[PDB]
This record gives sequence, structure tokens and C-alpha cells, in this order.
Amino acid sequence: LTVSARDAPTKISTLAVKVHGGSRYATKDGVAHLLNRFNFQNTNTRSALKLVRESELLGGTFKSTLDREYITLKATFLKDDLPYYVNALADVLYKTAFKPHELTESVLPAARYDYAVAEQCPVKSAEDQLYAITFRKGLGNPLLYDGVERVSLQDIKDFADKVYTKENLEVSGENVVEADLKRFVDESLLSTLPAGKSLVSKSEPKFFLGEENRVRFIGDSVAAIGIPVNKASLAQYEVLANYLTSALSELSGLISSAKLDKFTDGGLFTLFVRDQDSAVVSSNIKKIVADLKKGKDLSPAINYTKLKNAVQNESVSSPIELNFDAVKDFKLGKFNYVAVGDVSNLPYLDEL
Amino acid sequence: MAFRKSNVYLSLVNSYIIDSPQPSSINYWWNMGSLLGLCLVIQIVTGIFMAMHYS
Amino acid sequence: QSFTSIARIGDYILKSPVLSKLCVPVANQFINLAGYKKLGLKFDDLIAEENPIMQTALRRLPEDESYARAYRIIRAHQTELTHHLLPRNEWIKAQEDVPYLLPYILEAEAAAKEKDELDNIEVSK
Amino acid sequence: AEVTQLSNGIVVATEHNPSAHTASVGVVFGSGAANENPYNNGVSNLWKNIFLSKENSAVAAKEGLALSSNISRDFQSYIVSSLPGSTDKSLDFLNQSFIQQKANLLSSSNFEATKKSVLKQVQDFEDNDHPNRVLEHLHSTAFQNTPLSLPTRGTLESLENLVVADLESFANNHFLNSNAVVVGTGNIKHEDLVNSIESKNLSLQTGTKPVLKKKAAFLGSEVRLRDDTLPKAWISLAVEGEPVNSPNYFVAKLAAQIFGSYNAFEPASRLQGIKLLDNIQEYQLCDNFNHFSLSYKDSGLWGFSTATRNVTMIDDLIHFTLKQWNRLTISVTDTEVERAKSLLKLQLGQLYESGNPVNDANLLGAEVLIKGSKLSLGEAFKKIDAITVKDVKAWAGKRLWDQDIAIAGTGQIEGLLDYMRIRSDMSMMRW
Ligand code: HEM
Ligand SMILES: COc1c(O)c(C)c(C/C=C(\C)CC/C=C(\C)CC/C=C(/C)CC/C=C(\C)CC/C=C(\C)CCC=C(C)C)c(O)c1OC
Repeated sequence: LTVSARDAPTKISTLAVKVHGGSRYATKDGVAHLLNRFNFQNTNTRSALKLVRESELLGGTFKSTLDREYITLKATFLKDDLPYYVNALADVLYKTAFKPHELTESVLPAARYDYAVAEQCPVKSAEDQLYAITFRKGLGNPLLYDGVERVSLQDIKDFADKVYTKENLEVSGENVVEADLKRFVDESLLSTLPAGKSLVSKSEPKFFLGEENRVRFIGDSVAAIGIPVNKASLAQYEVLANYLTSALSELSGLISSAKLDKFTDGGLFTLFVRDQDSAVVSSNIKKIVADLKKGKDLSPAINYTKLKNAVQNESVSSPIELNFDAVKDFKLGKFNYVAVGDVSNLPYLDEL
Repeated sequence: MAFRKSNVYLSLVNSYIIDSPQPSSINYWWNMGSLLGLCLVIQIVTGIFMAMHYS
Repeated sequence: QSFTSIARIGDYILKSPVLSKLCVPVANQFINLAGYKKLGLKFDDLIAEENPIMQTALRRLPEDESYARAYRIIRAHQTELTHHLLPRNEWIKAQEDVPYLLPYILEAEAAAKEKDELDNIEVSK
Repeated sequence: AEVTQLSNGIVVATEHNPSAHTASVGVVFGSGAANENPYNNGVSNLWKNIFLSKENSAVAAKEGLALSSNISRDFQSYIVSSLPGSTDKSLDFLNQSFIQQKANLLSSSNFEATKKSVLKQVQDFEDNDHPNRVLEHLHSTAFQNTPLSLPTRGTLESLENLVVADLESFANNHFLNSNAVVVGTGNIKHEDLVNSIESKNLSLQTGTKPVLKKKAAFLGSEVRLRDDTLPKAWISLAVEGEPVNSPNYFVAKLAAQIFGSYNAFEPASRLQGIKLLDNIQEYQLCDNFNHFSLSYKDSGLWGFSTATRNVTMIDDLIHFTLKQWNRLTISVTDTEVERAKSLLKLQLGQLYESGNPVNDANLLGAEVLIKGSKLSLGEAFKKIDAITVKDVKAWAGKRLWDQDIAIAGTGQIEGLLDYMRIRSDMSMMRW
């Protein structure tokens, strides 16, 4: 029950309850998705309707985001109304009704729409395939619900029981007086939550290498590579991502995107090559694999990768910072590959 | 939907006289039909009032 | 009257140099007096479409010609309602007044006629 | 929450904030797409693109600087973000690109490579971004043959016929000193920045003023971009809104908050305290809609935009929406106004105070260029809370009631009725 904060002379505050319940720690496929979609529905004392109607008159909104690791219940509002939102978030975590009709009428439809939006973007279909092959069952768990395996109202309830505990969540209010925040948190239902265990395992995920997957898709073609990084070797990949996505690298205009997903026990580096026709996708990635195999860096973007990693003001609790000013060279060992789109006209792991 | 469309009686009026899609180019020669309905009304109304005094 | 029939008669006249030199000039003058070209239309745009043959034909028309027919028809209605003609430079030229829908119509009529023939074929033993 | 602004030879505007992690510096010119012509339309967007060209961008990346630019209607901006310590190195790159390299960026190899990119950029926009495409055409018809009609990204035909000389001609007529403001946001002090600026002299084209034009005007009209191959219908409809620095600037923005925005797929959105939702959800008249109060130097637009797959009921969508707007003149309630105040503050706050200095720069720059100062967030709230039902009614009775409208749409809009039918709904029959 870590209660962070940080005051300021601004008028908008933002409470947030991070909870370790993303797809990483999911009992059944998409259950974390359904629960995230179930947040802010009916509680035992306040209906979803009233919550919205009340918060609107006060001047604040709610939102529940899903990660591969987290489930964040954020609440943006006007500074002085702090107590209300603390108890609102408390209510959701402690007593959401979970009515069968809420499932069929609001949760399932909203989730079906989520899966539909993602089912049409080839990069995301790839990013999912990347996780599934590297981490064959940990972070490689399906992010969204798609119905491959049954998920009853009970399963969503059981999962909420495991994940919603004092020992598995962290309150974090931006632009809030830590004094009053800690006071209200303990004066609410947060402290009444049955503090269970934390599933944040320190042991490095057993990732695989030299794995590839090909998915036929109608639309833009996309070839992507994924590399499992170490807990300490992640700072170099961070500069690599910002190097490949900058005017410094010549091959920046040959890729669509490149990033490093930072977790609590490691990470994953991703590189995306997307284009209409398969010919341009084949050449552009085949060139990248060749240029990166004969890797180089010399740390020219040492200040740039440190500048770009600083604009992320919501991440003022980030891991290592000065690890950048150390290593300055990069190679390219074994990685994972995924071909999405015009498969019959796309490169294989071999010819790379 | 608008009441003129949902009501059982008004929808008839709406589909025939309000929202009825007309070809943009019809000329004044297409005004004779309404004139015929008007004629029918004038004949009926005047005839009933006269019938009141006719043997 | 079917287009197959109009084609039969029309082609017979077009092949014979006797009739071809006698009729065509008359037909050309008839077409100019018709005036549809001053509205931006091609003759084929004028064919009554509320029948299965014409629907089959319009369905088979390639996209580009379809969008073009649509613009010409809409432009004609707007001009007609304003009681004007298009500026001379916008009129359809004789080179453009091509029977673009005719081949699709003839093909559909033949297909239709064959079905009618086959549905009524007698058999002799 | 400090708005400091002083003038020496150039007008410097800053807004310091202790905790920030980064600092953004840039110059904002008092001229945008509204200053262009129908023929050189897209020159400003072109400038932005070379300023972010691989060459100029790599020079800043080595130094550890990030580039950002924004082309609007009334203004234009070039911003460089840096760490709080390199607040001086951003100014070196700024001057080096606007005086030294104001001839090196315009090379025949760089220009052609950039032109080829903005062409595929503007083309992609017209081919796929339907909601913004429609909103852009809304400005085009609403303000036809007037400055605000020109699209920010420029048109394909004016772009491909553009040359290096056009860039120069525009730059020498608008990138002047009297038509500029140096802005600094992040954490750096006002006195910290003004010194580094007043250090390096040299005026460079001082006393020179930009060319004048004709005042913008709203014309009730429409542009229909029918396309039956698109899976939806996207429409935008609006009346002449409020210009920035208008007494009703806030009354208008509040009025738009009353109807707000909507998303049929988001459970929470379907629950908002908006009366219009009772009408549109029964037969699901749309996938989404959003009201807005766009304000510019000379004028503005107040209306809404919407997207829908219910192509046979578009007339009900428009009808119910316009009946609700009629209410603003005759029956808007106290609680609707109060709900709007609270939500307007929340949104106005989330905009003015984000964790990104580049947004702050654009907001600060755009304001000081028009009114010579920036209204503090706390000052706005005082004005917002002071609005009464009587204010909204007086405003609506002048801007919405029986007033001309402007319409734009694309996709399957066969069901969008004629102009006069829509226009008639801008009022109600009464005894
Ligand atoms: C479309 C309908 C009608 C037509 C075309 C029509 C036509 C006529 C004609 C031609 C006459 C003789 C006019 C004359 O005096 O020279 C007449 C007379 C008469 N009609 Fe009709 N009529 C119609 C409907 C009606 C109706 C519904 C009544 C209702 C009772 C009616 C009642 C009479 C009467 C009472 C007379 C005798 C008075 C008179 O001469 O005008 N008519 N009608
Ligand atoms: C697609 O094309 C169209 C179109 O569809 C329509 C509808 C119209 C519009 C025109 C019309 C709808 C005309 C319709 C007319 C009729 C249906 C007339 C029917 C006739 C009647 C006589 C009605 C019956 C009347 C009565 C019972 C009343 C008489 C008696 C009374 C008042 C009682 C008197 C006694 C006492 C004691 C007071 C168009 O113009 C048109 O093309 C442009």
C-alpha cells in the first residue's frame, strides 16, 4: 500500500490506483481485459449512472486503462474535491456489484469493440505475436478477450479477488498534498481491503530466441523483430530505440516504429516495418537486419535518448537513469521475427 | 425518430407530402395532380352545401 | 423494341452503300435536333433503365464509366431545372457520343433470349 | 502560474514552472495559412517540413535537442525542446536556422525531397482522414474567398507548383521581427532567457511590416463530398462563432460543453448528463459526435461534427441535435449550465496544464500574439463561474436562433437533407 504524491500550485489533480493485474498475471484469456472493462460499472451503493452524473457536476472524470502488467484506475479532477475521488476509487476496488446483466449489456460489447479495433491494426497483431513467442506464457498472454476459452461472471469475480488487494496495489496522486492523501486513503475502504500477496516476481521471465511466426492478413504488410532484454542491459536498447527513431540513423525512414517496453523484471525491444506492398517491406527489414548485425553506435544520441526519456513526466519513478552514460556499442544477436500481411511475399528468419 | 415518422397516421402524411423524394427537375407540368385533388375538394364541398337546398 | 432488333436494322442500313449514304445524314441531323448533347448527355444515358436487361447492363459497367454516367445525369437535371443549356464548350462532341452501354445490353439480351429458348426446347424421338 | 512578458527589441514571452524536467524554446510568428493566397497555399506547411528535415533535425539530435513545429490559421511556430541545462544551446540552433541556414535548408536536394514528402502527406490526408478532411472543408465553405478558408496543409495543386522562391518571398514578408514573439516554456526563468537574447544583438529586417488584406466573413453555405464507397457519413455543421478576445468567448465555449462529445461504444459516455442522448441512443443515430467553439483572430465557428453508419436516419440525427440547440435560446436549465461550468474547467485545465511544455508554448504564443498577454487559468475560472442562464440565452438568441449555417460532409450522405431543411431547424414555430 505505497501512497505516493507530489503537490503543485496547479488547479487539476489526478489520483491513480495502479494494480498489478494486467495480462501478465491472468488466470484465463482476456479476464484482465473484462475486469478492466468492468471497472466503474455498478457498485453496491452507487450506480455507474450516478457516479458519472455526480462527478460531472463536481468537475472530474474516471478512466480504467489496461497494460500487459497493470490495471490503472485513474481519476482526473479539480484539486479541492480530493476526498470524493479517493472514496469512489475505493468503492470500485472493494464492492463492484458484478451483475450478470451488466456483463451482457455493457462489458462484453465494450470488450468486443476493443478487440475489433485492435484486430484491424497489423502492427498490434504483430506486437501480440511477438510477446507470445518470446515469453511463451508469461507476458506472452493475450492482452484482450476474444472468446477462445470460456470466461464466466464468476471467473471475473475470482480474478478481482486475487488482484484487488492492499499488497498488490499502489495509490499514486499527482498534484496532491501527500498529507491529506495518506489520511484519506487510510480513512477510506482501501485499508479495509484484504491485503493478499504481490505477484511481482523478480526472477527473469524465461524468454525464447530464434522464434518466428507468420500471419496472413488483408491490408498493410508488416515485418517485425522482438528482442528480450536484461534487467541491466535495457538502458542500451533504450538509446537504440531512440537512435532508430531519429534523424541520426540513416535507416530511420525505413521503419515505422521502434521502442523498448520497460517492465519490473526485464523488457522487450520491438522494431516495426509497415508498408502497403510486400516488396518494400522485404527490402527495408532485410537491410535493417544486415546493418544491425554489423552494429554500431558510438553514443551520438546519448543526450538525445536522455532528453526523450525525460519528456515522460508521468514516469517520475523510472528505473536506472545514469546507465546510459556507460555502454556505447551495439551488435545484434538472436531475435524473434513475425511476418504479417502478404506472407507469400515476405522474408523468413533464414534470409535475414 | 421524429414524431411525424413514428406516429401511425402522421407517417402516411410524412411519406406522401413531407419527405417524399422528388426528382429535382420536375417542371410546372407536374403541378396538375395537386390541382386535380383541389378540384375534387371544391366539387364535393360546394355540392354538399347545395344538396342541403336541393329537391 | 429490343436493341438486338435495332442493331439488325441499323447494321443492314450501315453496310449497304445505297442506304448508308441516304440515311446517315438524315440521322445525324435528327441527333443534333434532339438536343441531348447540349445538356451534356450521351444517347446511352437516355435509355429507360427500369427493366432487368438495363439493370444487368448497368451492373456490369466498369466503375469509371459508371461514375461518369452519374455525373452527366446529375449535371443534366440541374441544367434542366435552371432552364438553360450548358456553355457550348461543355457540350458532348460527336466523337464522345459513343454507344458505351450498347455492348453490355446486347450481351444481356442474347443471354436472356437463350434462356427463353432453352426453357422451351422441344424434343423429338 | 506566472505569465511574464517583456519587450526590448523583440517581444519575449515566458511561463516558468519549477518541476518540469525539460524546457522548450521557440519563435512564434503572427502569420499562418490565413495569410497565404489560393496559389501559394501550403508554403507555411512546407516551411515546417524542411525545418524538421533529416538534415536540420540530425544537427539538433547530435546536440541532444528535439524539434517541433505547428502550422495554424492565425499563427505559425518553430519549437526546440531541451534539458533545463541546455537552455542556451536551443537559442544557438534557433538563430543558426533562421539567419545562418536560412539559405542552406533551401538546397535543391533537400527541397525536392521534402516537397515529395508533403505531397504524399497531404494526399494521404485527403484520402483517409475523413473527419478532419470534413472539418477543413467546413472552414473552406464557411469562409470562402476569405483568409480563414485556406487549409493549413495547403492544397495538392498549389503545393506541387511551389518553388524555393515562394518560400523566400513568404519568409521575407512574414518571418519579420514585428510579426514575431520568442516563447519559452518549461522551467527556465524569464530573466534567464531574456539575457541570452538581449546578449546577441543584430536586428535583421527591423521596421519592416507584413502585408495587409481583407477581413474574414462567414457565408451560410455547404459543400457535399458524397462518396458512397465509404462505410460511414461524416458531417460537420456550424454557425458563425466567436473570435478570440470576444466578450462571449467563454459563453460560447460553455454552450458547446452543454452538448459535449459522445462515443457510442464507451459505456461511460452513454451515461452523461446530456438530454440529446435520450433521443440519439434509441435507434443509435451515430457512432460519435463532438461540439466545438473554434475561435480565431477575426472570427470563429460554433457547431458540431459527427460520424455515423445509420445512413437512413441521418435526418433524425440532424433534427434532434438542432432541436436541442434551439433550447439554448428558450429553455436551457440552471443545472445544465452548472454541469457545463464544471466540465469546461476540467477540460480547460487539462489543456493549459499538461505535462508537455511544447503544448504550453503554442498556447502561450498564440495568445500573446493576439492580445499582447495571456489570461491566467485562475482568471478564466472566474469568468466561467460568472456565466448565468441569461447570458447563454442572450448569446444563443444572437448566434444560433434563425441564423445561417455552414455544412460539409463526405461518405454516404444521400440521407443528409437539403440546406433549407437543415436551416429551418435553427428555430421553432410559436404563437
Ligand atoms: C367531382 C365531383 C363532381 C363533379 C364533376 C360535379 C359536376 C356537376 C355538374 C356538371 C353539375 C351541373 C352544373 C350546372 O348547374 O350546370 C352538377 C350539379 C350538382 N351537383 Fe355536382 N359534381 C360533383 C360532385 C358533387 C357532390 C359530392 C355533390 C353532393 C351532393 C353534388 C351535388 C350537386 C347538386 C346538388 C347539383 C345541382 C346544382 C347545380 O346545378 O349546380 N355534386 N355537378
Ligand atoms: C410523388 O408525387 C406527388 C405526391 O405523391 C403528392 C402526394 C403530391 C401532393 C398532392 C396531393 C396529395 C393531392 C391529394 C388529394 C386528395 C387525396 C383528395 C381526396 C379527396 C377528398 C374529397 C377528401 C374527402 C373530404 C371530405 C369528407 C370533406 C368534405 C365535407 C365537409 C367539410 C363537411 C361539410 C359539412 C358541414 C355541416 C360543416 C404531389 O404533388 C406529387 O407530385 C409533385
